[PDB]
Amino acid sequence: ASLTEIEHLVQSVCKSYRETCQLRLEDLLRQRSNIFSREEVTGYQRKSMWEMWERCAHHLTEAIQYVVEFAKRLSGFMELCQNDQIVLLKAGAMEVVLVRMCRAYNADNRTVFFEGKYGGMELFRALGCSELISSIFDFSHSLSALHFSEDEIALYTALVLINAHRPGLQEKRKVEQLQYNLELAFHHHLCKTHRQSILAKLPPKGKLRSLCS
Ligand SMILES: CC(=O)N1CCN(C(=O)N2CC[C@](c3ccc(C(OCc4c(F)cccc4C#N)(C(F)(F)F)C(F)(F)F)cc3)(S(=O)(=O)c3ccc(F)cc3)C2)CC1
Repeated sequence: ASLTEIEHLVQSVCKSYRETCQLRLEDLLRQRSNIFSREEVTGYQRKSMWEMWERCAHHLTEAIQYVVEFAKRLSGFMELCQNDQIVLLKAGAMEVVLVRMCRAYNADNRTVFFEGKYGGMELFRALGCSELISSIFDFSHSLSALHFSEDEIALYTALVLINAHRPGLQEKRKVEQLQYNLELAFHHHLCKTHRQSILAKLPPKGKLRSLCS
């Protein structure tokens, strides 16, 4: 890939992300000061685990629709066979949503944007998944403490999705060429913005895979 083709791949991935980012960053950042009161937190804690599961599963389904649209707008992804497109989305959609979450996470007070306001992990107590919730918050904190930008989320999530190691891929080598190109685009963008120093602080390769499995 040429240095011009890579700059075009960066722009192409960031364009797809911009069209499918679901929530405006500026609205998430403005709402940081709008925090749930103790009464509102208690209201969530009193809900049944079934009600919390219905709300969260609904928000998760909606977030996954935007990730599918992000994938459909990557010309590289659309050149893959139907089997591989399904395999990559089924294995990676949830991991992409997990990376996207860091933009809605406030590392100053350990809160996340949820249904209109920011709240801590105790908001999700009725689910009875405190170890899972803790892990999600820790993963978000590790990216949020790096001030992970919109273009870094765009390039990183494209890499999360285009993974040649996913079981069931019919054209592994085609996926790998697209993955290698996306890694070059990611590193190139980090150099132009003097952000290469985040590479050594980024979560290890399969941390998302183990968290989501
Ligand atoms: C584009 C953007 O700016 N976004 C920020 C706002 N959005 C967002 O945070 N989410 C969309 C749906 C949000 C969501 C929904 C459900 C889940 C749950 O775990 C899914 C899961 C596993 F089952 C296993 C391993 C990892 C994960 C993950 N991720 C599920 F079981 F209910 F499905 C849960 F157990 F954690 F609840 C996880 C996040 S959410 O806002 O409701 C929310 C819920 C919990 C939480 F700790 C934080 C938030 C995650 C959407 C993305």
